[PDB]
Amino acid sequence: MREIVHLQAGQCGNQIGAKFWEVISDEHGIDPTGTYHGDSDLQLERINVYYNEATGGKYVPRAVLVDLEPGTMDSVRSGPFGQIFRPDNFVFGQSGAGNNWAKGHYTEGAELVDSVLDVVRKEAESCDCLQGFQLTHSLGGGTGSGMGTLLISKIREEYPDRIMNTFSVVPSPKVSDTVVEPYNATLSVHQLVENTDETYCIDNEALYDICFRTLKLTTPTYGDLNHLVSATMSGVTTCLRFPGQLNADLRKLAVNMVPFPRLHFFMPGFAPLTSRGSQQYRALTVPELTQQMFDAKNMMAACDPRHGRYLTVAAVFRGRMSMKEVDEQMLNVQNKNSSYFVEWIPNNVKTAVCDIPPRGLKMSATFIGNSTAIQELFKRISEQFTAMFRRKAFLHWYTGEGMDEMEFTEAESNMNDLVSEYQQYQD
Amino acid sequence: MREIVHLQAGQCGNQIGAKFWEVISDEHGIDPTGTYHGDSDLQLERINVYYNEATGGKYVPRAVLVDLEPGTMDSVRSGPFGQIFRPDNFVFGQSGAGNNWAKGHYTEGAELVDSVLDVVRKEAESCDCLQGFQLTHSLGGGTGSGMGTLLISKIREEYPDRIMNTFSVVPSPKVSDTVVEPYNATLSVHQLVENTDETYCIDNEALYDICFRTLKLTTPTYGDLNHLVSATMSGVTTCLRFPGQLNADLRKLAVNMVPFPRLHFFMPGFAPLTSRGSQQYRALTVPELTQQMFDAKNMMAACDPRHGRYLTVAAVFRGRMSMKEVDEQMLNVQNKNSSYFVEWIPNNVKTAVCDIPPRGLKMSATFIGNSTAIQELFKRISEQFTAMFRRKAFLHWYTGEGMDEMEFTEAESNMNDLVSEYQQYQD
Amino acid sequence: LPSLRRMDMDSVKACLSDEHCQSTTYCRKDDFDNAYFT
Amino acid sequence: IYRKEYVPFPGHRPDQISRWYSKRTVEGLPYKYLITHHQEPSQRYLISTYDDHYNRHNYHPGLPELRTWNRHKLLWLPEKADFPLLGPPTNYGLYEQL
Amino acid sequence: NLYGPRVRIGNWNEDVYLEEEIMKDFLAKRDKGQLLIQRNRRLKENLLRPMQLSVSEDGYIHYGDKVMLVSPDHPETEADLFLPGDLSLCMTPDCGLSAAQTKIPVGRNTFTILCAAGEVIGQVLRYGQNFRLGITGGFDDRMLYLSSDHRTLLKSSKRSWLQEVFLTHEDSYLNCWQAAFPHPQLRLEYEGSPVPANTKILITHCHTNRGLVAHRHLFLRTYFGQEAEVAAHTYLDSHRVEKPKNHWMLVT
Amino acid sequence: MRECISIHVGQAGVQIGNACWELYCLEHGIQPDGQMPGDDSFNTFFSETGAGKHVPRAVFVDLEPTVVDEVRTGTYRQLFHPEQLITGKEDAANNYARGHYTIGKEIVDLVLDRIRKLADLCTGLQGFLIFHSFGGGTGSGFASLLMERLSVDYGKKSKLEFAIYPAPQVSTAVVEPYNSILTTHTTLEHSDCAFMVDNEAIYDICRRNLDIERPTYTNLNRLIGQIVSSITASLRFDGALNVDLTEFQTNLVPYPRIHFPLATYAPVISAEKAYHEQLSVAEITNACFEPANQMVKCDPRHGKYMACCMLYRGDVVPKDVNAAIATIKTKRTIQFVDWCPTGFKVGINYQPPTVVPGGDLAKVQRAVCMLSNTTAIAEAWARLDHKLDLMYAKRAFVHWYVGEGMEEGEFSEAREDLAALEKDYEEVGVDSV
Amino acid sequence: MRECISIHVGQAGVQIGNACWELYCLEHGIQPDGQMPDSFNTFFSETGAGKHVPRAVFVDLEPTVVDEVRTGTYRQLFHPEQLITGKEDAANNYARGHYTIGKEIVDLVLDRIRKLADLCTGLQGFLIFHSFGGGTGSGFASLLMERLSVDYGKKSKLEFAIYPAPQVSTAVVEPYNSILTTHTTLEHSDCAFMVDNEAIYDICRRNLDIERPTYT
Ligand SMILES: Nc1nc2c(ncn2[C@@H]2O[C@H](COP(=O)(O)OP(=O)(O)OP(=O)(O)O)[C@@H](O)[C@H]2O)c(=O)[nH]1
Ligand SMILES: Nc1nc2c(ncn2[C@@H]2O[C@H](COP(=O)(O)OP(=O)(O)OP(=O)(O)O)[C@@H](O)[C@H]2O)c(=O)[nH]1
Ligand SMILES: Nc1nc2c(ncn2[C@@H]2O[C@H](COP(=O)(O)OP(=O)(O)O)[C@@H](O)[C@H]2O)c(=O)[nH]1
Ligand SMILES: Nc1nc2c(ncn2[C@@H]2O[C@H](COP(=O)(O)OP(=O)(O)O)[C@@H](O)[C@H]2O)c(=O)[nH]1
Ligand SMILES: [Mg+2]
Ligand SMILES: [Mg+2]
Repeated sequence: MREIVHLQAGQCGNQIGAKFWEVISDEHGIDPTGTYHGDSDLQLERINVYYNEATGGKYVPRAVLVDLEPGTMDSVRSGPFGQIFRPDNFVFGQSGAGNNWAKGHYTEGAELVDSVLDVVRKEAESCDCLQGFQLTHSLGGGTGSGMGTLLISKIREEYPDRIMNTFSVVPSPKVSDTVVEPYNATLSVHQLVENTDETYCIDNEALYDICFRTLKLTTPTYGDLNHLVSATMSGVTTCLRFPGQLNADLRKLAVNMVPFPRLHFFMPGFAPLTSRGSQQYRALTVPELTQQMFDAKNMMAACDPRHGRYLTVAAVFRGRMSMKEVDEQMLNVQNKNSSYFVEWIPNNVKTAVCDIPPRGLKMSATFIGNSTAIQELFKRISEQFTAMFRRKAFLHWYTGEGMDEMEFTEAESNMNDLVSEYQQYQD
Repeated sequence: MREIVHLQAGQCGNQIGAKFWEVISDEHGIDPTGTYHGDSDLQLERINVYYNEATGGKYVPRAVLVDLEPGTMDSVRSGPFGQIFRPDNFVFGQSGAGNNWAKGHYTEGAELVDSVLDVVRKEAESCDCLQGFQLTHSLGGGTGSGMGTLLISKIREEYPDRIMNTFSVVPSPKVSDTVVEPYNATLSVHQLVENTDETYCIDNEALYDICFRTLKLTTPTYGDLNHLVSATMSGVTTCLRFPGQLNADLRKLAVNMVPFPRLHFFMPGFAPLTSRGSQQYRALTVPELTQQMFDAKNMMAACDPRHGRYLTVAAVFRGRMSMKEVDEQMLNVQNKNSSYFVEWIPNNVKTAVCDIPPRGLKMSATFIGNSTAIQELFKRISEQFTAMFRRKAFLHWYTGEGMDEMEFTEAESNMNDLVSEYQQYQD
Repeated sequence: LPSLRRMDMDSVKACLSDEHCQSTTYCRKDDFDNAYFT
Repeated sequence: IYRKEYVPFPGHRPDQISRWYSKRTVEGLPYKYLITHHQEPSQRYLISTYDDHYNRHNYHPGLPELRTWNRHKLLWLPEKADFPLLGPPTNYGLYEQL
Repeated sequence: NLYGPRVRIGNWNEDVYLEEEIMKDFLAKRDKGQLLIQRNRRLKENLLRPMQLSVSEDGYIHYGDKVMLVSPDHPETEADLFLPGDLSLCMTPDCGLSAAQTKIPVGRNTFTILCAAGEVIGQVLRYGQNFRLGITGGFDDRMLYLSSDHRTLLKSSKRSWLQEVFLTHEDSYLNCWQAAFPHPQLRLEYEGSPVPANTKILITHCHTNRGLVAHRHLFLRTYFGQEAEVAAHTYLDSHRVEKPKNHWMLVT
Repeated sequence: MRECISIHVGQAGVQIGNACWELYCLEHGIQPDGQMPGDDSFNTFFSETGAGKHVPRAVFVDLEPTVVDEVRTGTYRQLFHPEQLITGKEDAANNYARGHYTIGKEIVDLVLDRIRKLADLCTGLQGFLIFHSFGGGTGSGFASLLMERLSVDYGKKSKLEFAIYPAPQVSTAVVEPYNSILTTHTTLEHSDCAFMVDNEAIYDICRRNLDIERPTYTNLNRLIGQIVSSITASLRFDGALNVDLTEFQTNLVPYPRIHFPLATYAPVISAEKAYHEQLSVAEITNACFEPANQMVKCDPRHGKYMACCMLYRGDVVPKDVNAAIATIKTKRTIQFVDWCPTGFKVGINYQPPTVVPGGDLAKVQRAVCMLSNTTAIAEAWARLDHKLDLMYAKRAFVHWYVGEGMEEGEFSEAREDLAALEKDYEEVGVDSV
Repeated sequence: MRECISIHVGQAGVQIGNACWELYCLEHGIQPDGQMPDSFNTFFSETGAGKHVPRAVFVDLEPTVVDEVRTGTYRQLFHPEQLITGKEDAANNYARGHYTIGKEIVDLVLDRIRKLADLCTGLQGFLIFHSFGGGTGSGFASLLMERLSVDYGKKSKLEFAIYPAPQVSTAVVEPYNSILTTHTTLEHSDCAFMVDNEAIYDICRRNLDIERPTYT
């Protein structure tokens, strides 16, 4: 009996999780007033994983919403499912961060984490058997990347046996949106390396490529990008909530996907994605799901896996299919281009099958990939870091709060050795 | 034929008796209007043990209900069998006892005995051959512990050769609902040992443990514990009313059970109790009732029998059954673990078989056991007393009501020597 | 229903919980009763 | 302040029904749902052993007159004291007499 | 964290077992049609069945007309608690009598004027002539009767302690009533006269000489709610005239 | 038929009794005009007339002619008896001497007569409820005279208090330590139990729990009325474990001079957040022991608990109460005295608390009120000790007191009795071995 | 006289036992609820209520499949107490299911196994249904085998274990468990029949004309 505590840091994490609860409340058939009015009684089998019970049978999510500004709280309380959230879970500061890891991590961020943990600890202690923690945040900012990492490095010692899950928005390759985002990204992922069992890297430029090429949506607002992130966000914790042929919770996807504890940076992917003008021309067969999830154009990370080697691969399927087609397809896509998988590990594909598809799809699939292509994402952040740091530019906004050169050198050294150990274990 | 006079003292005694008379009226086929709707003459031959025959074929119980506050007696009169009781047998005062043994024994509980004793003499002078008296109360209050013990003393003074039975609900060790509970328990035990022939010890938390771990109820309340206590109580007078192959009335359960007159404190038990899940998948036989009747977790008193030693043991079986395995099983349970039976008495198990089981059951059995592990239940009461009496805590609510300071010392010394008397028979 | 920024505006003024949007609303109980979705 | 706060409230009847639920949940389950095992009638087991073994002469019109040996249970199964005619209750006319 | 009765958490299987078997018992009781909602609905619908009182073609009431026993509205205030008014005599299954705040023929309200001596049906009722009041019982065409007896230490009224009135199946002179004119000096002249139908008259028990009285200050709380209590006591004013509460009207 | 007579003394008394009797009228079907349109035993607080009109069995007494008189021209002007609202022409004006010796004995005859006319109708009169404040003149002077007369005239009967203790660092007056200490000098020998409440503790729990700022006195009188209603709930309704007024007295105070338990209310939640929480018995009991949700500004971790009288309310099950208590007893941050092994009293009532429209609490389903006496109240008496020590060495504000009947020498006796009370509180909280 | 007790361990064991006991109920005259409208004594034991309860023990750490059995079409046939269920999963780890999470439920399953042997007179077999690649069937089955060899001795226990296949593979850490449980069990069992799923895929799709078979 397993339960997940979901954490939301900053503007990006607040919007992403406010969309996630929108996609979960209709999977479990929950009204905006909190009442359950779903289709089948299978939805109330494992509602405990994401929902508490209020008076009168209402269901409220087990989510903690944090920031240092009340503007995003005003945005998420004015959304569709704003009144289902717990009002005591809206913890906010009076002054913002504004793209500073130092003030979001040391002084203003640390002035709020006591009030955050006074709710998080109560929620975890009310749980009967809590299984893991979930965090939605962005590394390129100041309130998510600082206060979320401080929360990660404060709950890890309190609950050292649980599962840390992170939903990180890594900076995009082609176009940036903050000039100090290499600094915050490097510091955030330096904290992320040693206090997290698995991270799920998401890039917005790859999502633009998906929403323009695959879905033919030529005005991709942030709502559809949040759709895409949130769909694979719910497609990974599906065997907990619904029965199937082969089940897999977050710990089962941990053991088969992180061999060595510093190599736990993945890339996601959601299989059934077709444009409205290509709907009737696409057969709904399990081979087509396998083709679309295993192409490099359905990756939320801006990394081509042609260069690197897939160490281990996860694939969780929803809907009604035979195990023979899933097994045959995945064994044969391993066997055809066997030069893109490591030969030291004999078999690399993890299989899980759940019996309930999302509401409206015949069947679905979800890709998680450990590869030696994520270190390429870390290289360019390292080059931007050393380019910005060798001239000591944009640095006086950090050392005026408590930083020094030693943390920056330690973080750069950590990314250098992480790239080195990613390279050592490809060949 | 041998009539039994029922006495109820206090809220706990009134509710237990209210739940007891409905079981007795169920097994004798009496409807809430008082008439007979059963279908055997076995339910009509010895109905005069508990019921008098009123006009028009209706039966009124031979019970006296005694209380000092009218709150719970309104609920008794709103019981499902509330109209079968005689209105003249309802004796109740207007001022409460205030959880005080002293005022409920001398001040507020002694001017109301002039009517209770008149009622008791009235309904015990119409019976042909009176066997004895039956009392249910709680030692941790002010009505049952205070007034009930005075009732016991006066009844023993006026009827010296009858049988005085007592189902006392002693204070539980872990959970308690009254601070001055040890004072009342200490002042009631001393008057219990001077005027009772048999006394059954029932602990509320042992009943809760039975309901939680055997019946597997998620919400066990006071009615279920009252049902268990009443099912035990009806299983000790079964040979009075129904025939059998080996009869045993209350006196046969005395002479075979108390060797020394100060040792008349038992711990009861009920054999066929199971949850609703496993109720259809078990078979009622002798080796299933005797396996869990001697079990440590099926006792109504919170004393582990593996600590102590069984002095002498009683088991009254009901329903159509064989006489060989009822001897074979209780010889094997005596010879396998011979360290828990004292050795200066060769046989220790008393066997009685009736052939009319309780309604809804094929067969059932009742356990009466005198052990040296019952002194654990008095050592902690004496420890709490000597922790409280040495500081004169809450003593002006006892001293100012007409009690001397030496009564506490005399009662505590009497119970301490009762405890030390049980210690001689263990090693 | 009241926005958080409005709640802070109302907290800046000294409203004695009878003009505040915390404890008072213009919708009556019938507005809450028929506020379902199915 | 008094005439603004202490205003009469029209159409405010009290809650007189949740206390019924609170009393009924502490009354407890009836005896059918706690001790009755095999959904059993209140007419079945009302037979004396004397009345079965002498009055009806071990009647039971469903046992074989000769017992038979089994392969699984290594006893001659049909036990004439184990299947004791859970049938007509013991009557002799005390009901009609009374 | 405690959840609700649809989700598999903690102990759930035993609650499912108990819920399913309680459902089975309730469904068996429903199919047999012995639920107390169903028994109460049938008893209520028997009690409230629409009856048709008989019209009076000549303005008088005869023997065998289905009639009513209503109490006129009085403005007098003996006591400061009061049932509003226009009370009709009704049978209450506590057999039981009570005055009720209704004025439509509902089946528990309609009485049939029966004969005591050798009087054929259709013969006009007269002042000082004995008659019996009959009502239909539950699930049977057996006539109950309005009857009263002397007041003992064991048989009296419910909330007042005066002479009782009940319904019974026994036929005797406890069964009889007679109608009297309310005006006391015009009583002996108005003896052989026929009774006009809807007129304020006085009804006395022939064996006890006590008039029917509906106590308006004694409220009887039944399933229909807030009815009065009727007994048999002859009240008088200081001018040797009966109270307004003793009077009764026969509605066609 | 087990009725209680309420006595409200002073401005605090009438302003608390307004909210109390409004909640009493709301929890039954009582209209403000006294008219009613199974277990509702309202006869313990409302009498009955021939017209079904229910009048409260309470007296509203105050020496100032404003607050009681303004009750007579409001919503509830038809509810109270006209002669049960005693008012005076000249107030005490922050003077224990004035309301105890000059205005007291001169008006006490009418109050005693009205209590006697209320008491002859009683059949099973259980006790008296006295509402007053320590810092006032009427509520400290005339209340204690009422104590003296009630005790000499009724003898062995319960007398329960809901007294407003002075807040430790904030206050509305300056001569209030004099009045408070002088009235405690004559309360200890003539009281039975004194449930203690403050004002600034209720300010803190209004700020941090109901999420309101700037509350008025009615906004605290609602909570005080909730506490009073839950305390006397078991006498008007039924329950599994009913607790009357005598159980507050025979199960809470170990010695006849320790009668000061602190009060607190557990589910203090606002209507914008109430329906998002699971208000079960575990978190309604753990919140009742917290150092921030008490009606007296004092930290119970400074002292040791003597007895706890938990009164429960609503759809509560006794197994949950026992589990919640067993959770409490395993906490080492919360201590008990060694001579009290059990240390708890549990009362269960079925009727959930009725909400008042226009209030600030919600339609909750469960409620807990606690009454616990703790050695940490000796910290509260030390501040009044030091304040009278500061104000009495210079003989400030004494010429007002000695000109109204009393002498200089009674401040000395009040000082001696409070020093003795501090000695008793210090001596109780020690060990035996 | 020849009663057998089946021990289904893991998701593979429970899903095998569902089909196995469907076949057993079909072979004899056993209704899906357990009623019968005398060869069944080696698999089914009668009670006093007329039911034919199975002589099987269903265990799994992760509750979902046993919960599915509890709410399936065979709910009234199985005892509520032969379905032993933990809270945490096995997480594809031999270490967890053998040392940390597997040693707090071994007492109840051993008590149920000892309880099952009381109604039987001629027990001579134990059947173990588990998988070598998972966590429950590799960790918890091994420790149960050690305890069964300790407290019963010479009763023959035979295992029908699902082995890894050369081409198909569900998991990655599967060779570790497949070596470890066959190192532990090797001295504590009597006969071990091996099965791999690719073989039965081949058998179904050649010997029959069936295409895309499932696990059932
Ligand atoms: N918490 C709270 N405190 C109150 C309330 N009403 C009065 N008080 C306090 O009680 C103290 C005593 O004031 P009063 O009751 O007016 O004094 P009094 O009884 O009128 O005596 P005099 O002023 O001399 O007439 C004040 O200082 C207030 O702090 C109330 O409604 N709630
Ligand atoms: N033939 C067959 N094999 C199965 C079936 N179900 C599961 N398996 C095999 O079981 C293996 C993994 O399941 P488990 O051994 O139960 O792994 P686990 O960690 O113990 O999973 P849980 O038992 O749920 O805790 C897979 O490699 C499958 O090959 C089935 O129904 N039929
Ligand atoms: N996909 C996605 N990205 C977002 C969303 N909101 C913000 N971002 C990204 O967040 C980055 C800026 O981070 P920001 O939230 O302003 O920093 P923070 O406020 O300190 O957490 C930009 O590069 C955006 O692409 C969203 O709803 N969806
Ligand atoms: N088992 C059981 N215990 C009860 C019942 N009624 C009360 N008690 C327990 O008895 C203890 C004290 O009972 P009390 O109220 O003092 O009875 P009193 O002597 O009549 O006042 C409480 O802790 C209750 O838990 C009952 O009907 N059954
Ligand atoms: Mg004043
Ligand atoms: Mg599982």
